[PDB]
Amino acid sequence: QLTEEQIAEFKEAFSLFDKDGDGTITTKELGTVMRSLGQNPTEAELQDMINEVDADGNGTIDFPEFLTMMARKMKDTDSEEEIREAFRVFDKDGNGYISAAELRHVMTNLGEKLTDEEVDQMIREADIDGDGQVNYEEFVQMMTAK
Amino acid sequence: NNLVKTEFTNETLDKIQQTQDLLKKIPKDVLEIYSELGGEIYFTDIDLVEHKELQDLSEEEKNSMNSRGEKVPFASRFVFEKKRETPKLIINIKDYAINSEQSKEVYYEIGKGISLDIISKDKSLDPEFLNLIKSLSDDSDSSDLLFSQKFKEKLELNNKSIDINFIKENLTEFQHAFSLAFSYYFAPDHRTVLELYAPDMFEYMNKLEKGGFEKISESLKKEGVEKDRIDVLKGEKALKASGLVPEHADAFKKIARELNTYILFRPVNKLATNLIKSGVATKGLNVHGKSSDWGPVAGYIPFDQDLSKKHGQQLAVEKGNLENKKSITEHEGEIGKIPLKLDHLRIEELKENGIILKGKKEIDNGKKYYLLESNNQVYEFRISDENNEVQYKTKEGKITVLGEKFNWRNIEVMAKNVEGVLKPLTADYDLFALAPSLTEIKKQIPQKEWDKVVNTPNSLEKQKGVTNLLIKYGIERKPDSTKGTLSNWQKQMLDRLNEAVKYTGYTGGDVVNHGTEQDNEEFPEKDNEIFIINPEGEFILTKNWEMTGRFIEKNITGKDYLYYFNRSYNKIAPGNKAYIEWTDPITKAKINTIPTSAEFIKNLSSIRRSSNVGVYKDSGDKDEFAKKESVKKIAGYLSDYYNSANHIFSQEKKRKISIFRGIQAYNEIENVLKSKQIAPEYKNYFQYLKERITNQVQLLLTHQKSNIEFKLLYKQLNFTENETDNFEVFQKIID
Ligand SMILES: Nc1ncnc2c1ncn2[C@@H]1O[C@@H]2COP(=O)(O)O[C@H]2[C@H]1O
Ligand SMILES: [Ca+2]
Ligand SMILES: [Ca+2]
Ligand SMILES: [Ca+2]
Ligand SMILES: [Mg+2]
Repeated sequence: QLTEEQIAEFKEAFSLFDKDGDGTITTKELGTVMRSLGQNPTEAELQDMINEVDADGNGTIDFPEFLTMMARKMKDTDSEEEIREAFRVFDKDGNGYISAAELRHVMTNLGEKLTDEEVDQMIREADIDGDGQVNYEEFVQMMTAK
Repeated sequence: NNLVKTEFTNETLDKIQQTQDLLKKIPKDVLEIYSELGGEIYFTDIDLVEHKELQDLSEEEKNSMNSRGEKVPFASRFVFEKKRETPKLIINIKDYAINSEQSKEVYYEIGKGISLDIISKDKSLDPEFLNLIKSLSDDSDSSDLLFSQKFKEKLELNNKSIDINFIKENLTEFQHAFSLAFSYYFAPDHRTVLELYAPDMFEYMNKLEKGGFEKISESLKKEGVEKDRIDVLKGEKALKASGLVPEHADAFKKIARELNTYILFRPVNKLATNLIKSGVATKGLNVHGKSSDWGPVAGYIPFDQDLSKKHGQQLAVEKGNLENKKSITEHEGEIGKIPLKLDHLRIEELKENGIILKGKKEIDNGKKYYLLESNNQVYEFRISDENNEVQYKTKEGKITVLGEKFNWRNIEVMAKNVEGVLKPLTADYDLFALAPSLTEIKKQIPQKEWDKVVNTPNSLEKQKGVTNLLIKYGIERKPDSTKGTLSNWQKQMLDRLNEAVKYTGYTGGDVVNHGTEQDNEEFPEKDNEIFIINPEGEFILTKNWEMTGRFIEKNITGKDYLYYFNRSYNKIAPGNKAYIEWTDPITKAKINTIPTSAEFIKNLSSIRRSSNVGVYKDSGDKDEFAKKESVKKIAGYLSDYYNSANHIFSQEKKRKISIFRGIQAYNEIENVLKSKQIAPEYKNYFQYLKERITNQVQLLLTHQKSNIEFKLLYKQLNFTENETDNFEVFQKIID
């Protein structure tokens, strides 16, 4: 049951990468359409979706072909929120960032004795832009990024 | 709060090592007594006269009682104290020495002492007998009538019993003392003078050094917080606007502790405060009637809507009754209507509160009826006598907004089903939120799961694993057949509350029927006052939506308690289409964060549905394409900023590598803003996406080397036909 608004996107994005301007996107394109939207199906998990409906040049998928396939894994998932709440939780001080200090802090109350060496560690691998701290964006990345 | 300030780092150690040789002699705590009084000590180079950047015209010299004795020659001075709000001691030193005739440093001692007397113990707490009787040792206790060095022109009065009779009049002269007693105790030279001559003041000071200064230093420290804090009326003054049934509030007082979790409730109507203790049931989710604030029915949910708050709105009622009807029409057996029966106490209550007036009697069919009067102008009411039923009817000169008119009938209230007995309904306790100790949640995860998670290698995954656990056992919220939408522990908590107010003496079942208002995403309501109950047993009722949000930040959020705020805060809530603001830190940092591919696409996808025109049209113009191709380009650059393989790099590079990715974006943006006719709707957004990048890119700079500005750094680049060495150019731009 994707909300209408949930279509605006799944198209405003679907189309942006439809180079040849028609209404069907190649495999690699679907791959891109999605990633751009914030996901990434695996190299092989990417086929099962496009594969089930071969009513094309045995390789492409149209607009509906798409919208109707964004259910298989989108008519259940509501985790997005939880994770945004988990964030506000560690971001103890409300700066919008999660500092190695608080990570280790909230980590222990929740019961985990973390080594000063393996916290300045997580915070690092989680940090993508190099500013020593993890914002909501990098957090969400780290979290869901399977 | 750093106390001492050194103005001119001009001399060598000679000056420095002199201000040190100075403070190392004053008792650390006497300083903590200063810093508390918001004081700050000022040491300077050669500023004698009114030359210091803080020695001009504020609270200067009024009445002349100045140094030890009295001299008032300011000019020549080197030590001064700005007396009026926040003490400011100012000291200058010149050449080598204070130690020959220390009779000079003494003033930096008493001159100081004038900081803590009048605020010390001499009078802050008040002159307490301690110094009130110790000052009395003028001449009566010990055989040492030696007080010549503190009592002259104001107390050469050896002929007077100095108790409370005359020590108030001149608080000042008894400061010129404590001060000279201090200067004398800590003066690097004359220490025994106050031991030989004053026999007690000495002990006095000594005790103070022994631990007295820390006394007050801790009595001003404690009133440091209790002073400036969040004005919430605590104690029982809250429980007053709380509406909760005292025995219950107190009853809850015990659960917050054991479990350790703040319980926050919304305003419970007072005209229900007793209908509860009494034994009346509470409105659950199945009922959406309106209560009443007048008449006999008041405090109950009339079945007759026109007998509630919405008395007149020919639709709140016409679509109000329409509500109760269905309430039964559907859940029959559990939700029904029963006749009103105001008991004994209740009547006497709605009395002094002024809702009804019991007066003249009447008789019909043989039964007695005391008449109940209410200054309404459409319904007349009457209770019975046998069974205290109640009845109404339209007056012989009025109608009902819907168009009805009737004779005496029994007033029907709504009533759920309690142990097979339709009990009447009044307001329920609606929880505003539940804040459990961040640890209490751990005591929620089954020892093996939390185990199988931490016994993992991957430092990164050991977090994800945890967080998800914290989420699965703490934050997650499933819906529910009966109790609204609430957490799992939230339900467990929801039980302990009800069973707790049952071993107390309640007979209407549960008094908390559904999850926390911070899930009432649909029709969220903004309550000003909010009764809270810390994990200790103190009733605190906030007073603002802010204070409330402020009290949660200070005592809950930032104090190790898991709290989560209403999903619909900051957005427009569908149902009542309402916007309720609540400080979201994530949003705080949005201003300086480069957007995400998807955050971007999304926003475009939005404006489309707004101005019915998208960034690029499906047309033949080859410029539209251009524009299209272009956004597909930014869509990348952004998506490229947030790459997970930025991890095999060094913190350093991460900033560089990303500042570029950033900049690249700011470019293709700069490219379209200077394009064909992209509507303004988009002209604006892009206008905005820039400030982001910029800020984000600026921030990534001030983390490492910050003499460089975005504007400039940009200029120096060449995004024309060759990007190759441009990055190489970028590197050298930071050295
Ligand atoms: N799970 C829930 N937690 C909190 N409030 C809820 C929940 N489910 C519904 N609500 C709404 O909270 C509202 C506040 O007052 P009402 O009793 O008039 O109606 C209530 C419901 O509409
Ligand atoms: Ca195509
Ligand atoms: Ca932080
Ligand atoms: Ca970061
Ligand atoms: Mg309710």
